[PDB]
Amino acid sequence: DRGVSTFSPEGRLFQVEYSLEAIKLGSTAIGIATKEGVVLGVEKRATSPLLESDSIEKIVEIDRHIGCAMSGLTADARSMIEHARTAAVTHNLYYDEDINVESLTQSVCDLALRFGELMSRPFGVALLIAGHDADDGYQLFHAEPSGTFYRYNAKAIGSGSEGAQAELLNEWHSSLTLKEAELLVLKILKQVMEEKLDENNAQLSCITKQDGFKIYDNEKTAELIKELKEKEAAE
Amino acid sequence: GSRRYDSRTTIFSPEGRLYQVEYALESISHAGTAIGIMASDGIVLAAERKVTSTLLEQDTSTEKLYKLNDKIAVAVAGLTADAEILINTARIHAQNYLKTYNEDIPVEILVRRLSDIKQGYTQHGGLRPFGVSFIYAGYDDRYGYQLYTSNPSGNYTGWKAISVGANTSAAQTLLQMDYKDDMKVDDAIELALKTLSKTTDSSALTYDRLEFATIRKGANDGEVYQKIFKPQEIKDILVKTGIT
Amino acid sequence: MDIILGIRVQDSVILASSKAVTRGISVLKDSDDKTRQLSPHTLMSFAGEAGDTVQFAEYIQANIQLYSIREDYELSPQAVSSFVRQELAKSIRSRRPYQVNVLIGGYDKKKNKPELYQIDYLGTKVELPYGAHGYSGFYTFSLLDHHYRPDMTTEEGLDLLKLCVQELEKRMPMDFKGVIVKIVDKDGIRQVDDF
Amino acid sequence: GYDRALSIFSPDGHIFQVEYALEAVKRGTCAVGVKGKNCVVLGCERRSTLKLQDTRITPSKVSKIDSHVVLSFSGLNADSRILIEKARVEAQSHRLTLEDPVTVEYLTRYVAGVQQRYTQSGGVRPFGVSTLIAGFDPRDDEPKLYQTEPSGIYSSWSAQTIGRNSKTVREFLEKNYDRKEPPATVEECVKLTVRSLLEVVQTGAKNIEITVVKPDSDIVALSSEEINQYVTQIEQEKQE
Amino acid sequence: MTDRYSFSLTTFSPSGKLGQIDYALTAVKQGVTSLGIKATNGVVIATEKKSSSPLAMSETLSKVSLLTPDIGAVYSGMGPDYRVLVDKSRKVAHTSYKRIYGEYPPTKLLVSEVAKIMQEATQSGGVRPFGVSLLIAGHDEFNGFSLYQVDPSGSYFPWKATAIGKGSVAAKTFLEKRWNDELELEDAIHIALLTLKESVEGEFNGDTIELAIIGDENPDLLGYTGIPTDKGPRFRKLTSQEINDRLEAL
Amino acid sequence: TGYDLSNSVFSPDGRNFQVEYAVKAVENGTTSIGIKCNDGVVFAVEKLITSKLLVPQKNVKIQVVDRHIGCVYSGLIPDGRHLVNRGREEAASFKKLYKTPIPIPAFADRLGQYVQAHTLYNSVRPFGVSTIFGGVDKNGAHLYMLEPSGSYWGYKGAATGKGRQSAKAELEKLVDHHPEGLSAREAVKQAAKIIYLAHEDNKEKDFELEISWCSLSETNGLHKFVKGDLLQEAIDFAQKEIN
Amino acid sequence: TTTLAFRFQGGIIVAVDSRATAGNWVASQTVKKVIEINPFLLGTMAGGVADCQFWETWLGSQCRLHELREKERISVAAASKILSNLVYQYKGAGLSMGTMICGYTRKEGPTIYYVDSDGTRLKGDIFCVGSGQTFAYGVLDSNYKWDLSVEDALYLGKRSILAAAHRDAYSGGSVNLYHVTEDGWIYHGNHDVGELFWKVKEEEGSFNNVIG
Amino acid sequence: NNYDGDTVTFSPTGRLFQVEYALEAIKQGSVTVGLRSNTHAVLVALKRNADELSSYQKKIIKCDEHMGLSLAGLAPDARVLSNYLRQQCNYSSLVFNRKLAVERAGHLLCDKAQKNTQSYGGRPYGVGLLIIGYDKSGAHLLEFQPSGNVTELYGTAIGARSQGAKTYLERTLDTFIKIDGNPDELIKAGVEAISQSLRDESLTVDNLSIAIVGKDTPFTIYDGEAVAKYI
Ligand SMILES: *[C@@](C)(CO)[C@](*)(O)[C@H](CC(C)C)NC(=O)[C@H](Cc1ccccc1)NC(=O)[C@H](CC(C)C)NC(=O)[C@H](CCc1ccccc1)NC(=O)CN1CCOCC1
Repeated sequence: DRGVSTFSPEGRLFQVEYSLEAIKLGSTAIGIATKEGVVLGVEKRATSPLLESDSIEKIVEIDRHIGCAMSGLTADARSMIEHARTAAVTHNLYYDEDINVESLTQSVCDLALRFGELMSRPFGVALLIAGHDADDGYQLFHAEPSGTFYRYNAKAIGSGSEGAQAELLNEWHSSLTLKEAELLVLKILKQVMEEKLDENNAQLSCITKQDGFKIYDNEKTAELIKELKEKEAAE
Repeated sequence: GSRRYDSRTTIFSPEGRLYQVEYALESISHAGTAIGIMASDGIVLAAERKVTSTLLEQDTSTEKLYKLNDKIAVAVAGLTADAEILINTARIHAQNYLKTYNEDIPVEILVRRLSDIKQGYTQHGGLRPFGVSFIYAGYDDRYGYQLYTSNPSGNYTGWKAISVGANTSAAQTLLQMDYKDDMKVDDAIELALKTLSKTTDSSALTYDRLEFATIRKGANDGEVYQKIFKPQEIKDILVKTGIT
Repeated sequence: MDIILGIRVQDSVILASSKAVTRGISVLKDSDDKTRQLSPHTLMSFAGEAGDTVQFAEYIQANIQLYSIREDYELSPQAVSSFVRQELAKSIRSRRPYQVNVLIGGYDKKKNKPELYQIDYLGTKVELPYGAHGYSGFYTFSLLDHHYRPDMTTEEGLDLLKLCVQELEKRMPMDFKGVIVKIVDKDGIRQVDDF
Repeated sequence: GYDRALSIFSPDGHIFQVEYALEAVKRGTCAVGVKGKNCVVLGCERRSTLKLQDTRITPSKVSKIDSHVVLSFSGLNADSRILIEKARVEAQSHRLTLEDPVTVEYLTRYVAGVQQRYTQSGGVRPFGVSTLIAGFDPRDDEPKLYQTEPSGIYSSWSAQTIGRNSKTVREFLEKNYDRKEPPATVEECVKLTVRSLLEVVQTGAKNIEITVVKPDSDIVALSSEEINQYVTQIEQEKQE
Repeated sequence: MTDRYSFSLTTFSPSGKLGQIDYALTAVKQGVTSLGIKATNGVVIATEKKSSSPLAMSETLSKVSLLTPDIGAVYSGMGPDYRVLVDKSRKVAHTSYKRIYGEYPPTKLLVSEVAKIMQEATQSGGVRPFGVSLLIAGHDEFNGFSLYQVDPSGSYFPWKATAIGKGSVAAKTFLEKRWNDELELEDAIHIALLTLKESVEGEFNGDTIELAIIGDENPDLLGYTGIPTDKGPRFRKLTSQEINDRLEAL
Repeated sequence: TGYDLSNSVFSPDGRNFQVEYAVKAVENGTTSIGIKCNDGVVFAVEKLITSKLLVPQKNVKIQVVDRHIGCVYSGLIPDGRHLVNRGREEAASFKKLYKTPIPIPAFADRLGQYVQAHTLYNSVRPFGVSTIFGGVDKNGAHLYMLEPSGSYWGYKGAATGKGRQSAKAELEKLVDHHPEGLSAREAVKQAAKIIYLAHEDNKEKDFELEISWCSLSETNGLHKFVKGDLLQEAIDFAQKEIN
Repeated sequence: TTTLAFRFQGGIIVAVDSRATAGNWVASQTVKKVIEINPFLLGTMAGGVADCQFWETWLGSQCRLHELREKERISVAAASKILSNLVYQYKGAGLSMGTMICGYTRKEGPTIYYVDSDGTRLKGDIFCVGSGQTFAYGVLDSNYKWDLSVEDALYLGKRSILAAAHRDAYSGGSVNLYHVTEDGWIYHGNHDVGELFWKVKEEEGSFNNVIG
Repeated sequence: NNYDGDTVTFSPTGRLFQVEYALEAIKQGSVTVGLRSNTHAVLVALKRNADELSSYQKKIIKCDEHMGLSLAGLAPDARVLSNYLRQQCNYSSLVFNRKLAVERAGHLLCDKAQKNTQSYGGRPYGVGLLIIGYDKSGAHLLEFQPSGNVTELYGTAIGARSQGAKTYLERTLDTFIKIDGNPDELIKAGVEAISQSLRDESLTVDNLSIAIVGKDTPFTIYDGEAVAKYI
């Protein structure tokens, strides 16, 4: 065989590159940032109809001012979320304040490359981390198993990512309202999903300065789906 | 580094099997047959020694049947050295329980712990598994007389009658044929010997190639006795059933 | 903590334990239950150092409950008492020992007999027809030596117990705020509400 | 200490050791879980190539984790004991610190977390086991049924099956189970569970085990004759 | 740095063989012949002294070794592996028995400890099995005289008489014809010398042969007097002269 | 085969191919020399000027150990630095326990044993440097050369790198023509000449000279660098000889 | 310190003083001895300031982590036991704490737990903790009924701290009041003993031992 | 081929392929330039994005008031190495009340990278670094390679198409070395230098990244509208 922390002749780490392929097989997750807030949405993708879809938990709270969505080998994300929640609460204990979104993301990404022959392999899951703070305002971050993180105005990850990203390139502008961003996530999710989009197989969430991080109900999302269909038929 | 020479003893095959456990079972199938039969008033343990030499000391010998405590014994099939490592651990475990609770260890609890040790060697550590299968014969005041088996996988099951080692397929068919629930010990003694006599790879079954033991309540009033048979006692019981 | 008593009669074991919890010059509580059910037919009362008592009792409770689930079987009172003794015997040579004295009352369902064990913080175990920890014994033992018989009923045992509490309330220096009484028999564990 | 990374990614983005652990689950005996209006039922297959067995002492397929939660499985039997032991210890630890028994979701999350840890730790292989975990939360009457698998993912199910020929019995349950109206009674819930196993088993003699769990720590295992009556009734209605 | 070999070097093959143990037994087959015979009042163990060079002093190299005053050992196979096993065997007799019970262990239990050490080299990380088979003779009060063989796997068997190494097949057959249950110790020494002449090719005298017995107690070899219960070692190594005396009436 | 894939494995010849492969990395490096003299030792080294952008005199390659030992090396520069860091720890623990500064032969074996230790396991790589080193102690002057295998000897003169053969030939002539001995100041001059003559084997990029010395009379038994007037005087002597 | 909390018909009243001392030196008159753990949980502080302040703050962080992990507010029982298990680990090391964990949840209702540095943990309806606990008990016990109104209960809590503030040399400064209901805790102001004593003396006619 | 499985293995010609493969990761990275005069030392860096919706990856990192670096290659490795430098600079200040020499900073980075090339299990660092600083011996510029080699220079560049800027600085050597007491002119020369490595893309306001340190100037970084002056 071969070492776990080996470089390829092109100068890339084999295991990190292979973990990126696992993330491409994962279910779609989309995030959009506005001046009124940040929206996070995901495809649930139940493997069978007998599975109770509401138990599928791919959107997660880290703190009141920071939320998180995931895609790939979702079981690997549990220890990442556990670390994030501890990091956020620990900083509040040491400094009597909220922790910056960027500083939280950096703390999670420090775990990434702690593998070799530390854990036995990289994480096989990517994360969209959304939040707000007083200094840099509303923010969206894409955290990879390479240990790298980029800030984004909008970003998609998972199987329908390259198609959804191209659509986000055209649709995003700096004046988007929160409502406009909610509909836009639903629209793009409906496009890249296999099965027909409804309130049971897709889930929305958002983070605002005033109310903090909130996962939407199935009743609330269902109305936004109905509002979306009506507007597309209106021209 | 040393990665080059690692056999990876604790991995799955593409079919979802454990290579080393399967190969350890293949090893055990060439070992001398051992039979355990459970009657209403006792338990029999019978085992065949591996191709004997005439200059072997037979009376002061122990290969197949071992005593774990006063109420529990085991029959061995596989590598003897590996078995003794496990037997000493089981003996210690029994004494820990007695020290802690002031009661003799229940049979299943002893069996489970020994089987859990075997399981560990198949999931972590990178070491080869123990090439040993046990038949456990014992008594306690909860379930009475009990027969169990364990194998390198660390999986264990309970039985009325069972064989391990060589020719188990043929031996299990014969036991399934003649066994019934209201059976006595003396009948079970006869069944055990008759089954070995028909499944053996030797020309004829003799006293010097056997190990035998019973666990009866044949002591005086409500107590269990372990009898490990002497050579002359095996010679007599073989004549008494008309095999020689 | 202070007063814990135990009496074994024909068909049951009766435990009586004081209700007071006192710190400094203040009685902080007068309804404290100084006991834990270890299994359906086994009960343990306790007394000693603050904090240690409950921590130890609950630790034993958790271990016996774990055993019950694992084996789907109830350990005998003798077996439980031996486990508890060993834990205290380990403790006495630790960096910081458990300063807790206990009584274990149980009904053995296999033998159909009640059993009472007295164990101190050193790990000193004895089976007894009647037992006590602390200063209580200096009054109750002589009293029970006189009035106790081995063939007594549960009702007779409760009257015998009333006689002990009355004596303690007369001659003990501290106000221990009465006792909670519990009975252990073939049908399990129950509490006497009016004592 | 033995350090080797046994669970690793491949070029196509798969972890073969985790996927091969799923094959071990596929080899295991079938296990099914169905939840009704006021109960959950766990059914389990037992292979009949083993006669001369002693059923008194042989390890049962369904295990109590606490007085209100049960766990069944499919896959390597020895591996399952390790998960069951860890779960039982955590159950008692939760009661000790939180002064309340575990929820079914919490217990599942713990067992699933253990399985995940064995997929990215050095010197260990994944568990060759998938589990069905069922019960009722403390002071609650809503039935709970969860599933776990070697990778570590877990989820809730109205009804679910695992093990060999599980795709056949899942097919049966998908058309026979109505979300709008689940099995109203205990009898209806057991019958549907037995029916689903009869699609795969062979004979309805000493091959099927049934365990019923009701609210407030009310768990009981059915005997041979009790199960056989369900088998006799179903076959007579079939001939039509 | 550090021992990265934490995994087993002996594993099961598809056919069920343990390769390294088989290969270790092959090394024992190549080794020089050694034997052991049990009499009514004693035990004898013998082997050829294969010299590496005539300039080498074969007296300095001892193939027959004292383990306790009443237990001795000989081998066939790899010499260096044997030497370190003798060191470990001598030590374990003290640490796991004499320092606990105040007396030397019985033969069967000392053998059981040596067998354990050899079994661990079959399963532990980063080691090969021992390339030797041992013959261990000994006496103790409650079992009397006894002879044991120990193989690379860690298995051990009790024998009336046996041989191991180069010409063990022929030597075992020779011992079957001559062995009975009424043999005196001197008769067993005579048969030991006859059996060994068949496997030896070159010179056959007291200088090329190494032989030791487990017999009566030797007060003269004790080194002190005054304690009645201490009567001396039962292990004795026969001298070069003592062997030649028995080769004349052969 | 496959005997060359792992360190500490003997080939059927009895050779350790991984060490021989490390020697190839030394042969690829720049030239460095050592000259033993009347009452001390001199060290010199070739520094290739890759670009105009290199700061002259500010990429120092010769290293001091303690206050009386000098070390130069050819091959993988980082590996050499690791060896010197160990050397400095070895010398420090000697002086701590025994008071006196570490003797040169004592120091030589400390490095030797450490390098040799990296040929004993497959979990480490051999060193990719040959090290010329020495100094003055109670018994006088000593010059040593140490190789990837762990082998070292004493030397009258020593050389290693890409131009080792040219430097060896020139060193042999000095030993023959000066049987009674060579002075410290002369040995500095000669060291310059030999580096310049050895530069003919690396003449694409022009180079920078760097010398150091230890002498009982000239430097009072301590290790110093040659700079300024004495350095330029040695450069001019070398320039006159090539033409 | 003097701190108290009692259970009654309309929930829980919690009252504390605000003095800090180093021997006979009055170090502060304005110390906060109640800690707001969440909208439904309160913690009281007696003993060492650093010990109480540090660990009860640590407790709040552990409670926040519970509701993030379990998607549910922590019980008063579980919250109090985290603290009691923590201090038990330090038993003998010299921590000095007398605390009360007070709050409401659905499953428990209004609940009070006493927790101290030698590991004692007690559920109860009434507790007074601190150097002036006995002075508070004297007034509180003699006037307590379950059927007290919210208005009367608030006053009794206030009046009991005032009693201890007056007689205990190591208690004083001001009174801080809290009321805990099914909807959460409500703050009922800071009350300086400088003004409150005379106001109570005049209106109530009590404190006749003092020169008017 | 057969000798590139790990860092502990030499090739038949004496090469360490895993170290060479790490060197390759630097070549793929975005360009970054370094140069100095006698009074000041400057870093210029071209930042890279994922797409138009993403941010630009930050290339420059501060180590102390008087020292910092720019990166090219694996960014997480630069974070580990810079953190080590931050600790070493800090150890010098707390224990000796001494600002760490830039030359010693290099020696410490070399020795840390080397240990990862001689042991089994580990891997080389996959990043190159340009370290600038002002200490007691004036301004300094260092180039770090993960092979362990550290070099002090007047000017240099690393990353993709870094040969263009390296050639320019080789021509401009005599000019920019004498830019003393004039920060803006030394930056202008650095901006003109990095421009020789551009293809199809030009320097924009959220693309460029500059950093400076000197005699009466602490290590500071300029981004955004603060670099509009130099376009
Ligand atoms: C009532 C008021 C009396 O107990 C309350 O119980 C309050 C509790 C509230 C404020 C939480 N308790 C105190 O005010 C408490 C009493 C006390 C003192 C010392 C040990 C235990 C309990 N006071 C303190 O904790 C004071 C706080 C103020 C700010 C000074 N702190 C000290 O006395 C400190 C630290 C004590 C200490 C604890 C453990 C290890 C070491 C030290 N000590 C000093 O500041 C030293 N001293 C002050 C006088 O000037 C010389 C230096």
